[PDB]
Amino acid sequence: EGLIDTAVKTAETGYIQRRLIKSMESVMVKYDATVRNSINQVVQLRYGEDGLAGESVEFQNLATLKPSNKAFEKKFRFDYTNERALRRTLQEDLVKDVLSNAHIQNELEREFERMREDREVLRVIFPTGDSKVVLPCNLLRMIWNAQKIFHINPRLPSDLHPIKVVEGVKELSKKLVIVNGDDPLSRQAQENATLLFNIHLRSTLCSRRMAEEFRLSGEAFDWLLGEIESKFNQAIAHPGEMVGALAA
Amino acid sequence: AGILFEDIFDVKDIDPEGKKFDRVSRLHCESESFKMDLILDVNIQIYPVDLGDKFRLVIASTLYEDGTLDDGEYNPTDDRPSRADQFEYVMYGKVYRIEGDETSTEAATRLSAYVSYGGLLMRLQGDANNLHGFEVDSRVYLLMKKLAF
Amino acid sequence: DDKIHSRARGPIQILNRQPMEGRSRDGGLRFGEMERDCQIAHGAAQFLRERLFEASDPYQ
Amino acid sequence: PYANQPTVRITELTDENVKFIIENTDLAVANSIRRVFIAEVPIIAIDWVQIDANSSVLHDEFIAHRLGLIPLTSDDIVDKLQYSRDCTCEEFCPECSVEFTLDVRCNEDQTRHVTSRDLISNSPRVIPVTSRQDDILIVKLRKGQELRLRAYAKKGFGKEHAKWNPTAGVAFEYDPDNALRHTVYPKPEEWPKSEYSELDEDESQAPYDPNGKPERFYYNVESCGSLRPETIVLSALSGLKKKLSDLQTQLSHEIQSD
Amino acid sequence: KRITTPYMTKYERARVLGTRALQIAMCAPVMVELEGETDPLLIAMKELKARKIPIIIRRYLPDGSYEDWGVDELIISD
Amino acid sequence: MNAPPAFESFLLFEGEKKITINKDTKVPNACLFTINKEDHTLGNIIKSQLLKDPQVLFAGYKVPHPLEHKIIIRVQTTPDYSPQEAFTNAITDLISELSLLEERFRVAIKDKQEG
Amino acid sequence: GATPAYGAWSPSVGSGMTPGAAGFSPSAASD
Amino acid sequence: SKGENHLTVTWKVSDGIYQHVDVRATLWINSEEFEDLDEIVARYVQPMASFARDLLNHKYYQDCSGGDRKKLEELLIKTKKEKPTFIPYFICACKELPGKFLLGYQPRGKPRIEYVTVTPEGFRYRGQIFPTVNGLFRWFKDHYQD
Amino acid sequence: KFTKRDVFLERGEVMNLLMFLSTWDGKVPQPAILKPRPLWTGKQIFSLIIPGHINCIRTHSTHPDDEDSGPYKHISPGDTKVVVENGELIMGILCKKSL
RNA sequence: GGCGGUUUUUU
Ligand SMILES: [Zn+2]
Repeated sequence: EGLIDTAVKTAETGYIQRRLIKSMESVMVKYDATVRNSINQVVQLRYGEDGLAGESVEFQNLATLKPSNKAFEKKFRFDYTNERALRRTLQEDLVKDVLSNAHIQNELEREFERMREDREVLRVIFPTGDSKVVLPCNLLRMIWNAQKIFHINPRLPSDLHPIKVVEGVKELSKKLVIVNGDDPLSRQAQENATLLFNIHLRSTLCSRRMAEEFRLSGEAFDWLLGEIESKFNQAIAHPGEMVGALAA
Repeated sequence: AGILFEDIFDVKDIDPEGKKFDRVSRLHCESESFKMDLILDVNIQIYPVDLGDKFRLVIASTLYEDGTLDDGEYNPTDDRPSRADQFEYVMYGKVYRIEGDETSTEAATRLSAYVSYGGLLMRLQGDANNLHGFEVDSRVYLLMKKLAF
Repeated sequence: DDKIHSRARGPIQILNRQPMEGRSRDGGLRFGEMERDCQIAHGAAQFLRERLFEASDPYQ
Repeated sequence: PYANQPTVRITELTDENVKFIIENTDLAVANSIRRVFIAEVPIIAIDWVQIDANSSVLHDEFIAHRLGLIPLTSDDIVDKLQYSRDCTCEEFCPECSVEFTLDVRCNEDQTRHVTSRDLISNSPRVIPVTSRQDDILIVKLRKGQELRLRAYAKKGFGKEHAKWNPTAGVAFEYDPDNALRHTVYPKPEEWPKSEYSELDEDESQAPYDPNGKPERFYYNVESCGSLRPETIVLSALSGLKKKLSDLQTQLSHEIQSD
Repeated sequence: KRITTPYMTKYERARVLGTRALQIAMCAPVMVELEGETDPLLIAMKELKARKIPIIIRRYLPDGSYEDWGVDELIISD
Repeated sequence: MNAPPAFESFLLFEGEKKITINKDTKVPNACLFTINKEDHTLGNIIKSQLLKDPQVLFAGYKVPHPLEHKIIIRVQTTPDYSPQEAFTNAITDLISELSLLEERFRVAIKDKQEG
Repeated sequence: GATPAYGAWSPSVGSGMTPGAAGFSPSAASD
Repeated sequence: SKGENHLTVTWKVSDGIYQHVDVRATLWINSEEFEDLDEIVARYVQPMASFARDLLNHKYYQDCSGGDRKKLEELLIKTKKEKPTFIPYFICACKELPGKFLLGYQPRGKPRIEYVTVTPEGFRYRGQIFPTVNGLFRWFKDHYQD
Repeated sequence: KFTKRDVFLERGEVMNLLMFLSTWDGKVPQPAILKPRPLWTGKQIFSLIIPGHINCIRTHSTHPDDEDSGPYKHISPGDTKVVVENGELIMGILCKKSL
């Protein structure tokens, strides 16, 4: 029985694969960053609904997904009121700043509102609560490499102001582009394409997390941002790739 | 000096969960002064040990008395003094974890240093006072000699 | 020894001026449609054309 | 920072095999001497056959193969003859080769057994193992068949071909009682005791010895018939020494040129 | 007003290396000092690293337009 | 059809050198000796002899490929001791040891033969 | 070749900082 | 000897330091040189070499053993403490960098080296070409305070 | 079997294995057991094979799931939980899950 | 300078 099954499988899968390849042997990514067939008919505005190659993608987890409201609040809020904990994490030249300056407090409140919004988006997007998702850069491994390189020593108070992390993440999101163009439609498409990745990036690099679990320094965080942007640009799909034959 | 730690320990239990390998076993030892737990993995073959045995364990950052901080490389052709001359079992590892009971307000009061001697693991749990010379990512030595008492 | 075979512009057929077939007739290996699809996936159009034209049956 | 002082003790000396023990040596040197016994050992053997008429039933190359496998004594001829490759003449000169002739023909009704005895050698000492036990059967001929050929045997070693392999079966054993633990027995009680095991019948294997080096290498060299066993040992030691001497000379020239 | 990606795709890089190696094999003036090599492919790779290949790539778009990039203008991947 | 002959495992070819020396640049006092047309017989013993020598920090032989008749012996001694002389002394002491062993074996055999 | 460009090389200028005071020698006339 | 057609002219940059120039080291000229090859020198190479050698007319020029950077560096870092009020400057020629001249001085309390290039029109310093040879040296003494 | 915790090598074996390493820096690592005799470890020798400063964690096949919850999380009795840091094997045995 | 078919084998 096993031998007969193997023979029929080898006889049918051959014709199946032949048809699958002849159906899409012409599809390819054009220089306009869009998948089209031989008739220039758009099949995907962006390859894989993202515009990224399937080689530089690894499995990761969405930290802000399936949390308990209270757990999420206490973990992604960065309390700027517990002066004892603020001294324990940051340095004295930053605790007084985060206490006095109210602009920083408003910025962190706005960041938490944006974090809550992204969590709701993930919940309405990924029903059933599935944290395992494929994304380009493995931010956890990158943070680990940065720690092991710069010798962070998670124990001493780090020197990284939350405003610095917030502005760095914002600048990094502005840099990573897929749909080049200041047009309203261009910006809308760019945001919709890199939505999940930016959500995951923000969820990983958070003020409270970066100040509690990672303890990265300024130079370490700068190197982390550089590495992330470089890896994302490298994972960008190369125009002129027979995505059709690859999928077949 | 470089003596990151030095203390006498006594053996009280070996491989409580059954001996897994054939040349290595767990040494659940307890201090005598500092009151500290020790979960060391030694080579039972070349350096056999039984229950009730006491050994003077000295975790150091270098084997030289003057303390020159060696770069870290196998150089047997060395006539310099060595602290290993009065120890029977020496191993070179790198502390890979330092857990502690920290909180969000008051500092930690109890630490636990996990070091790996190229395969053999040793956990040294105790107070957060005598474990100041232990830092993550750092080479250390074991240096243990059995006491005749 | 009964299976080893090579080629470097050996004999050509009469109908379609392409290499022969078979080790005895001193023929070349067949570049199957599956190999064509593999090369397409790689994206080596130059190599693909060289295999299906240059080292197959050049003609004007 | 120098070599060691090895000792030797023979336990059995016979005309077919020799058992000895080498003490105060290294495992690498012991294994090297063993491999030299098995391969690099000069010895004579048929190598260049010329058949003029073979009406036997076997093949024409079958005869040459069998003639090459037939041994030939070379107790005091291999040290005198030179390699035909390094010869300074043309054609197999008697100074670097021995000649053999075979001319048989089955006339009677009974089948013939062309054995090694038919190999009439031109030299007196270089002859197949038939001095002092039947002979090596080459082929069988029936009435009306024949075989005429002449062969030349040269000097060679096992590294070239198995015909120049004098040592039939070299048995080499070190540390009978698994003391150094070079072999871990999952169940020592299930393994027998070695022939040279000094351990009693109660204990399965000797205990562990950390500061223990491999010593006391027992060899049992069994000669095929060409060279005597002690002769094989001496020739192997001489060959290994010559290889080391040539390597040292080449190294000195290379150092001087640089 | 060029909108194509500023990186060199692997296909373009491989084709440019092969073409430059062929031009070099046909006896052509190099654009870099040779340290002591004779393989035209290696010379083309060195020229790419030095950013001196006298070639501009004409990338066509689906509409029909085309953008001309320069090996020394766009960033190289590898 | 492509089987190599049987003499290319020991006989030297016109142009090939028996032994070649190459100084390494990664660490001081390190030399690799490439020997052509040899096997483990003429390599394991030299490695063991070099190990016995205390001034040799490192000594190990390898075969780049079984089909290829060639070995590489990397040696590294103290800065006040060169690998060339290390190799020379190793081979010399090994030759002396083999000669002594041969003499002892010969006398043992001549004694065993009715003595 | 072993005789490449020399004058075509772009003379790179170095940068630096030195909040120093003015206390050097004056200037001379061109005559 | 590198290729064909073109020609190489070797001239003296100063006392010891020479320089080669290949004509299309790249030196551009007119096409009439084929009739009187004397012009490539009588109008470019010789005037450029004379401009380069004009430094010999000033006593502030020296050899420094073929323009040893280490010698100038040690001298400059020693004189800073031997005679702070009399810090000298030097102009030398390098043997490992034809067509250039090392102008050694102390911009600040740190070591640094600077070079000046010669051109057909004259010299080149800080990216500006000068038609004369003395104009650049007179402009340096005034604009070296940057 | 080479990356197990009970794997010890002598200087001779270590220096012989180092011969087959095309990316060896040329320096011999400090043995995991200096006295009473220099004994390297299988994991210590394999660390030199990992290029660069790679960081990763993996689980071994015969890894009991009821271990991370209880104690001995970062110190597995069965030598599981491969934790490579700075391109150096520390804990755990290699298998298909890691290679 | 040579063809079509069938069969048998191998991954
Ligand atoms: Zn002869």
